Amino acid sequence: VLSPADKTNVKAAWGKVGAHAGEYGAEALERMFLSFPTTKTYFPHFDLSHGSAQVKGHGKKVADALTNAVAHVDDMPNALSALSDLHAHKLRVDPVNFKLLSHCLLVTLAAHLPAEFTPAVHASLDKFLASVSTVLTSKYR
Amino acid sequence: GSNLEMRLTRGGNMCSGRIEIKFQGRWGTVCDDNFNIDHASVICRQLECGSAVSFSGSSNFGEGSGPIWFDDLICNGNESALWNCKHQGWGKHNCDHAEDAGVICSKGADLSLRLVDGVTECSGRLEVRFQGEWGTICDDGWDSYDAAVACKQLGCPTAVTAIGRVNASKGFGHIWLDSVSCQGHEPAIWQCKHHEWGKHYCNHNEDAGVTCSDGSDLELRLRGGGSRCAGTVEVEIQRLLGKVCDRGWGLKEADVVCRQLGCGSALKTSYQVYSKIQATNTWLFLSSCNGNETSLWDCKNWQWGGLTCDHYEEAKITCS
Amino acid sequence: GSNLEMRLTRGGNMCSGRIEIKFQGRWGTVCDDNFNIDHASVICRQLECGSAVSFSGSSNFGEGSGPIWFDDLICNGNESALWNCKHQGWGKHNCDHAEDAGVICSKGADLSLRLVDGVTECSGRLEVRFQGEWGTICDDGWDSYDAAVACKQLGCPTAVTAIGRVNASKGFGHIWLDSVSCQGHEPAIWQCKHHEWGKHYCNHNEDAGVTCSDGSDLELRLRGGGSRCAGTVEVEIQRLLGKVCDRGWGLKEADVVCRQLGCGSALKTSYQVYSKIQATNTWLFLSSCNGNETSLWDCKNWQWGGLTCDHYEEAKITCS
Amino acid sequence: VRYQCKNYYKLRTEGDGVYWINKAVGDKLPECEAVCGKPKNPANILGGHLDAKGSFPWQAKMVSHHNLTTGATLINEQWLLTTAKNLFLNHSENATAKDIAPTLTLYVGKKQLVEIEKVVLHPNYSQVDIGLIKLKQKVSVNERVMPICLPSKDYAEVGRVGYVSGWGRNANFKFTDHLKYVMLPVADQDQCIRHYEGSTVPEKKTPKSPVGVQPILNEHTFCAGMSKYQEDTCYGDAGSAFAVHDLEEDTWYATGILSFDKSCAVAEYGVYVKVTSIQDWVQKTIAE
Amino acid sequence: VHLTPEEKSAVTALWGKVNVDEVGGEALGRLLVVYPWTQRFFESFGDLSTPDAVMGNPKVKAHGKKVLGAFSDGLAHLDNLKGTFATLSELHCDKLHVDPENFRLLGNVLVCVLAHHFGKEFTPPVQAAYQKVVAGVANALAH
Ligand code: HEM
Ligand code: HEM
Ligand SMILES: *[C@@H]1O[C@H](CO)[C@@H](O[C@@H]2O[C@H](CO)[C@@H](O)[C@H](O)[C@H]2NC(C)=O)[C@H](O)[C@H]1NC(C)=O
Ligand SMILES: *[C@@H]1O[C@H](CO)[C@@H](O[C@@H]2O[C@H](CO)[C@@H](O)[C@H](O)[C@H]2NC(C)=O)[C@H](O)[C@H]1NC(C)=O
Ligand SMILES: *[C@@H]1O[C@H](CO)[C@@H](O[C@@H]2O[C@H](CO)[C@@H](O)[C@H](O)[C@H]2NC(C)=O)[C@H](O)[C@H]1NC(C)=O
Ligand SMILES: *[C@@H]1O[C@H](CO)[C@@H](O)[C@H](O)[C@H]1NC(C)=O
Ligand SMILES: *[C@@H]1O[C@H](CO)[C@@H](O)[C@H](O)[C@H]1NC(C)=O
Ligand SMILES: *[C@@H]1O[C@H](CO)[C@@H](O)[C@H](O)[C@H]1NC(C)=O
Ligand SMILES: *[C@@H]1O[C@H](CO)[C@@H](O)[C@H](O)[C@H]1NC(C)=O
Ligand SMILES: [Ca+2]
Ligand SMILES: [Ca+2]
Ligand SMILES: [Ca+2]
Ligand SMILES: [Ca+2]
Ligand SMILES: [Ca+2]
Ligand SMILES: [Ca+2]
Repeated sequence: VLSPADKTNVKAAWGKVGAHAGEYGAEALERMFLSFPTTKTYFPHFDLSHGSAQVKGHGKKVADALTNAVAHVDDMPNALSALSDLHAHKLRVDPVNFKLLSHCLLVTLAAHLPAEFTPAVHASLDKFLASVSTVLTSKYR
Repeated sequence: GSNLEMRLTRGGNMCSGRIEIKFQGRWGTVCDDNFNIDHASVICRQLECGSAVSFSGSSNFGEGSGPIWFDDLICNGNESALWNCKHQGWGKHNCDHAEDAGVICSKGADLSLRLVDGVTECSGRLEVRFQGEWGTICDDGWDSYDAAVACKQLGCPTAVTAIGRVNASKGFGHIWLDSVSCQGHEPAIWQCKHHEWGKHYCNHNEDAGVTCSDGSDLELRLRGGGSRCAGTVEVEIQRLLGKVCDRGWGLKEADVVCRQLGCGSALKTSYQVYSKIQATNTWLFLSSCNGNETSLWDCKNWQWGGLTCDHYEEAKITCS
Repeated sequence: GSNLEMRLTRGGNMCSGRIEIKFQGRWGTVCDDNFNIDHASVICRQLECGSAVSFSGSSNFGEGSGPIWFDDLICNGNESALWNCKHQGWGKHNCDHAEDAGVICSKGADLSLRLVDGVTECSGRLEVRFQGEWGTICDDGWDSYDAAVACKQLGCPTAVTAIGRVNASKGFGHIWLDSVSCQGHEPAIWQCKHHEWGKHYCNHNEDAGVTCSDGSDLELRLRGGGSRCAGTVEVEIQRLLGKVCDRGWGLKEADVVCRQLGCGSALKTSYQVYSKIQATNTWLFLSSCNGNETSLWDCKNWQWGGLTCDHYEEAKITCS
Repeated sequence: VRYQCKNYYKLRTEGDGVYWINKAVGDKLPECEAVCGKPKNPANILGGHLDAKGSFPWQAKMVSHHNLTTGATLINEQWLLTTAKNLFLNHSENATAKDIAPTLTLYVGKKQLVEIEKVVLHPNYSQVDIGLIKLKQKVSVNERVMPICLPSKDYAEVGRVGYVSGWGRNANFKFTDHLKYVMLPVADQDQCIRHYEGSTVPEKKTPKSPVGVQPILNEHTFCAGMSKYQEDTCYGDAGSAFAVHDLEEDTWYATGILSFDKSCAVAEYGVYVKVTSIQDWVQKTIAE
Repeated sequence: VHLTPEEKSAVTALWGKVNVDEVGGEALGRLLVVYPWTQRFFESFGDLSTPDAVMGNPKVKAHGKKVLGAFSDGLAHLDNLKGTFATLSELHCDKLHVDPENFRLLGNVLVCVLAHHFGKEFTPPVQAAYQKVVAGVANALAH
């Protein structure tokens, strides 16, 4: 659960992510595809090579979704309702892939924001990504 | 009445907190249903706590215990006590204890505003005092109307009222106000619609500020480009020299600057460098300019400082 | 009473068998619930039978018959009798007679170690005798210290002790001993730290062996490269041909081999073939070693046989 | 002679077992039934508490056709309690219990696969998220397989800590390889409805769940919060019993059956349907 | 599965610059902070409530040093991980009753710590290699 301190840390961390969110998300997608190739089975229509324009655009979309979730941290299920329906029903993405993507997002943020990735901020961002994943994986059946 | 005693619970001081009334010797709360500033005025005047700074209704002061006594209180403001509004019964309510109404009263809140760490007495970080301790304002939702209200409230020029703490660092301590929604006409910054006091997820990097100026000490120029109107935009605001952050800096804002300096349209968002310029750590951040503005100061919500232009360059330009 | 005679029934001799305590004029057994080496050691020191080789609770020693006196005991190891731990109550239990606990003690044990299916009597698959039944040892946690302890125990020149069965096939029977952790000073392989006897997570492909040598019969040459200092690494250990597997075979081990043969450092783990060479079933495996060693035998924990280099390739070298 | 049977079982008869004509009942020849929730080695899912000792013999691992592991709870030697939402995985909303049953796979003990004879859903399974699984033959009760007992009391009083074992997903959203359990305290009911719905009054309730989906909250459910270590139950833990250890008689009771497993760690409370509410129905259903 | 020579070289190159006296303590403290149920196993380590208490704990630092030493030993023996981690897996399964998913969580937290320490030098390729390493360590240390 996201405590007010956790929401504060997440808001600050994503604020300093800032305009680099699109390429942070692209890097996280690249990390997920390399480290965990089983996640590539959900993108059979993407060029999954390094520096792929399609992967870059989808990372931009993912990070925009995460930014909207941070902006609506108190109403994330309503912010991600369309994405929850999408991932859970149309794409049928298994939740383990969501935890893998959350880990790769955390690795990207650690590699790109080392000064601001404190253990408290690491825990807060992990909790926020867990909340996003749970919202997106809930309607999964 | 004559035997009804009410109190304010869990609000810092005795003039703030949940509205709790004693009836049949039981302490019970009041709904937020149909609760507005008139009920808060009745309550604050009833307790001799002054005027009503604010009201709240979602059990923000904690969830109360006991029987909810009132649900739909119709108070027009001039009631001697809360148990004089019409309501709809003594204990009749379609409520929970997440709907307890609380109030914040004038003599308890003891509010005042000030500007700290700015280049002038009328610029810098905006700090509001709530219940005896000073705190800052989150810049979430802080815009030109908020700044205008704050500048008229501190009583010094309201001709141009920018946002953003000009060079002030982060504040310390509490952050009191978040998402202040002023229309520009409110007497003070706490009559405006805003989130509850201290209820936010802001850090002190986000501290709100204003730049109160009588449209006379804002100077803009282009330096480093070998002509008066082709170069890097150098803004001087109350003697503080800075630059424009080129985030959201297209040819619309560029044309606005060129018109302000009087050199036609903007041909290029870059310039042939003739000379170097001084390093200035304070920045000007334009949200979005329509394009037809007579001067850059008339654009909507231009921060003068308070943000970092780290992964963006300074706004350069070449007019005609 | 302090007159509780305890015996071990149906275990071959007096120090091995199923625990059985006489109290209240009747002989009763002990549950295996929370039964570990501590209870075994307590029972073994009760009969002055030495240390505890192992414990058993699957009624392998035979079905019990009588009132189960003990069910759950909390023994830390140092007790003056089994009726001193937190036996959670006398006579009360939740077992049956098939759940009774037995113990094998050092005095009554017939523990022995032997080498089978090796090139010499000093090498082969290591086998350990437990209650008279010969089983094998899993090579998990089997290192040069365990191999040295085994070589010292069996008795034949222990100057060079290598792990891994030499050309030996999968053993059969039980896997009595797993994850042995000797420090090199234990008199025998069973005084070391290891898993509970018979309990393991391995198969007979992982069967541990040992190679005991004085170092005179370990030869290592390069074949197929024309030059004496180029080719595959061919290994002669006890007149047995063999080649080094290249798993965990970097340039450091390559230059160790080059220095052993006396051709400086290593250039590449590949050679331009000059002549065909045959293939040999047994492989030398190099976990890791520092690279400054004057000989390949002297660097730590090299396995000779006991694994197949099928997933990996032969180890090659071209020295200078 | 006297009829007595082995461990984990109690003689089901009227007068002793001395007999072949019995002087008490004649030629009844009693059969002995298993034992309510008395695990050989009792205990003392995002979080930990690895079930190393097999402390929850009643827990069953139910896998659907499309390989989503869920939970079930042995209530007697032949029947199991689960949730209706568990049985309806990979099935139409109009699917019957006749064709749900051949789809399911059930594991008790270590991996002991048990065939399912029939599945019966609660009549009001939209409000009472319960389904009953019947095995083809009675499972053999041992130190790893043993029914939990259905409570004679309501152990759902706020503050009670029951042990929720589970086969569901973990902190990596991976179905757990080993059975786990958490020690969850039952929460204030009003806090739980207010956390999920709006204000515990029907005209002001709103879909306020911190997770996308809404639990089934009514008079037949209670809620247990996360433990002291912020660990809860996640997907696949539904159908697992909120086992309560009654220290008076040292017996384990299925106080609730986990209905809402979508509260992995975001929603503060997992919603358990009260077994005391469904106890009459499950008894009437075992009867036939 | 066998690790390619390039992946092994990347892993070794990045591990050679790892501060063993600090990285293990950082990883264990971050594990305790983010997954607080792992503090259950370290109640003997003293105050572990605040993140600053966990990261400032001398016992957490020493035990993380031991854990990172075990990681280094498994790195020197990547091709034989079940043999090198047999004793530790037995300890964690029987003496400690640590859930195997905690090993995977600590591996992920270690990868996060390595990224936090090495910035862009922790490329997605070397992260994939280290994910293979930590998965092998966790699988060798489990069941
Ligand atoms: C924090 C976690 C995640 C977020 C915020 C997220 C967000 C998004 C967004 C914004 C889109 C764009 C779709 C649209 O705009 O209509 C999308 C699409 C998609 N997502 Fe995710 N997602 C997440 C996790 C995952 C994971 C882990 C996977 C697979 C391993 C996945 C698989 C997909 C697929 C296959 C699409 C379809 C894209 C296409 O077809 O163009 N998502 N997601
Ligand atoms: C994932 C890789 C891990 C490695 C390589 C590792 C390594 C080690 C080592 C070397 C020891 C010392 C053994 C001894 O003292 O005899 C140890 C002990 C221990 N480990 Fe781990 N560990 C890992 C994961 C974990 C996790 C995730 C937890 C808990 C959530 C944990 C809990 C413990 C505890 C409680 C001890 C004993 C504490 C003590 O001796 O003071 N370990 N581990
Ligand atoms: C922002 O700029 C203002 C104005 O220059 C600074 O205030 C000055 O502080 C210096 C001390 O070095 C005094 O000598 C001046 O008299 C002050 N001027 C006024 C008008 O107050 C202020 O310190 C700066 N704030 C920062 C950089 O945090
Ligand atoms: C390992 O090698 C030894 C030595 O070559 C083999 O032992 C010989 O086996 C043959 C039969 O194949 C006998 O005729 C010899 O007398 C044996 N010699 C010795 C010294 O034992 C042994 O069989 C091999 N192990 C295998 C192939 O598993
Ligand atoms: C049960 O699971 C199977 C396999 O996951 C589902 O079959 C898939 O359905 C989707 C959606 O129509 C198709 O795109 C796939 O091609 C199907 N895969 C197959 C048939 O192997 C099935 O729909 C599920 N049953 C439900 C949801 O009622
Ligand atoms: C600029 O154009 C906008 C329409 O986009 C209009 O609303 C505004 O009044 C114009 N301003 C001036 C100064 O003409
Ligand atoms: C090789 O270096 C190690 C240091 O790790 C040292 O202990 C050993 O003695 C050295 N060996 C030789 C032969 O120099
Ligand atoms: C479920 O898993 C089994 C094997 O575990 C496999 O044979 C089957 O195809 C899987 N079904 C689906 C829908 O994934
Ligand atoms: C289902 O609901 C009805 C009325 O809501 C009730 O009378 C009936 O008992 C319920 N079913 C069971 C099995 O209790
Ligand atoms: Ca209301
Ligand atoms: Ca009302
Ligand atoms: Ca802001
Ligand atoms: Ca037992
Ligand atoms: Ca027992
Ligand atoms: Ca092995």
